[PDB]
Amino acid sequence: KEVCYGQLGCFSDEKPWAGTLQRPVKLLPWSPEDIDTRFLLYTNENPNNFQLITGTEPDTIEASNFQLDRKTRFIIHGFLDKAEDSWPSDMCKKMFEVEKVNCICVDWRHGSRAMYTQAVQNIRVVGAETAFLIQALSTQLGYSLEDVHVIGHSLGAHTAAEAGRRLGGRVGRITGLDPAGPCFQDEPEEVRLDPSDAVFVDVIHTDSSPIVPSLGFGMSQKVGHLDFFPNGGKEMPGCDGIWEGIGGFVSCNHLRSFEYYSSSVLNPDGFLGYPCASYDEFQESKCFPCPAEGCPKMGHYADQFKGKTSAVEQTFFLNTGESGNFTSWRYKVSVTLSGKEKVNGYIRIALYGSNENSKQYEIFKGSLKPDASHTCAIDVDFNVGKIQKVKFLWNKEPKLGASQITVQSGEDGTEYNFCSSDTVEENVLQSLYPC
Ligand SMILES: *[C@@H]1O[C@H](CO)[C@@H](O[C@@H]2O[C@H](CO)[C@@H](O[C@H]3O[C@H](CO[C@H]4O[C@H](CO)[C@@H](O)[C@H](O)[C@@H]4O)[C@@H](O)[C@H](O[C@H]4O[C@H](CO)[C@@H](O)[C@H](O)[C@@H]4O)[C@@H]3O)[C@H](O)[C@H]2NC(C)=O)[C@H](O)[C@H]1NC(C)=O
Ligand SMILES: [Ca+2]
Ligand SMILES: [Cl-]
Ligand SMILES: [Cl-]
Repeated sequence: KEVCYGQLGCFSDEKPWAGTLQRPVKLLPWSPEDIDTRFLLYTNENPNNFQLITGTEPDTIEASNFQLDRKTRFIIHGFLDKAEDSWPSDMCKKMFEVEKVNCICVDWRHGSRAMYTQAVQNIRVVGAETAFLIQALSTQLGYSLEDVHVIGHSLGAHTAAEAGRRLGGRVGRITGLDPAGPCFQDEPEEVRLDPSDAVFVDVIHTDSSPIVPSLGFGMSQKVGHLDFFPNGGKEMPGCDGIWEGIGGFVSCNHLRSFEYYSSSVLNPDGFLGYPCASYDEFQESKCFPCPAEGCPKMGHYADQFKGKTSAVEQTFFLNTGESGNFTSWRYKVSVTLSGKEKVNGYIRIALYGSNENSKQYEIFKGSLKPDASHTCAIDVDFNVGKIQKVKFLWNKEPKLGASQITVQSGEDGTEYNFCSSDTVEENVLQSLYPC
């Protein structure tokens, strides 16, 4: 069984679209008119109020603020969402602050206000709608598919993917933001996002779990050239009995994926990803510092990563801030102690730079013997720059200090050594100096 929608072609319920374990019931997408896909174009010149453009009548494009000499990024929302006065339109607005771009929001809110397994079908029609438009740009205006960027969140990512497939993966870039897990994880490449969908496919995983048991809406499966798992991928900082998942698609963790990206538009290197097999390995500092070439910048500037498409499923782990701009930079801090007696307290250290200076961070807790070296990695929320000096602090009667403190910048690998012969009483900020 199949349905056809004029120029958008035919859609069948044959495997793997339906009638499979993950998609038991044989559904077919709604009509284009019932899904009501709308392309809302934002521009530097019209950042707040969209212009409505269609591929059916590409005189609408000419009339609009679309520019050929400019890059073009699509933003596709997911299940039970919209674009108007929401995060897609808010995201465009960020982009105008750093670049010149045709921002196109794909709004299919009516087709996304459906039972979920219906939305998973409707996306196909939305995906066609998009490609039909993307092809019109090439056909009517000679616009290159390399300049097209498609950013999709959740179902939006597989919608993105669908359009990418429809165009034989010629579209310049797809960015999948916590791509929807239910009805995609472990399924064939035809129906989900995968590296073949665009020249460059980069994915931010934030609410990831396997299908059994389900503990999130994201894919744990790696589906890009680059796959980022900030904070482990399962639970983001800031976010027995009957288990209710009746609103998972609006989980804080799940929505955090577009929050990071939006932030990365304005804070380019606030989210550096480190090459790593597991989050544990990263937590334990095996994936530090950045490779010589450099780290990929997770988010809007991922396209600058040297060798971004040399391999598929290149895993990256990083840590982010818990709130606000969400930015974070990684540091490995080594401190070796001095004193004349072993005290039972704990160590704090501060970073002092050219830009500003950090708060105090805990480094060790328990037995504090002299000569003892203690290493710890820390998450600083801002780029301190060149570390001019450091400060050591301890608290529980006698004197204690730090003789050497080593700080290694995750980003550029740079290693800073600091020294002092002093030892201090509890709570006194001893300051070390370059050596
Ligand atoms: C997005 O994310 C973050 C928002 O949460 C931003 O990170 C913040 O950056 C600032 C520096 O730009 C950090 O530093 C400020 O605070 C430190 C230390 O504060 C500590 O001691 C205080 C005791 O009074 C307490 O109030 C604090 O809780 C904490 O324990 C201060 O030393 C600085 O203020 C003073 O010092 C410098 C001199 O170097 C002067 O410039 C100031 O005028 C002032 O005299 C800093 O203002 C801040 O801590 C940090 N926030 C967190 C939670 O980490 C981030 O910058 C932001 N934006 C961007 C662009 O990324
Ligand atoms: Ca695909
Ligand atoms: Cl406007
Ligand atoms: Cl609203």
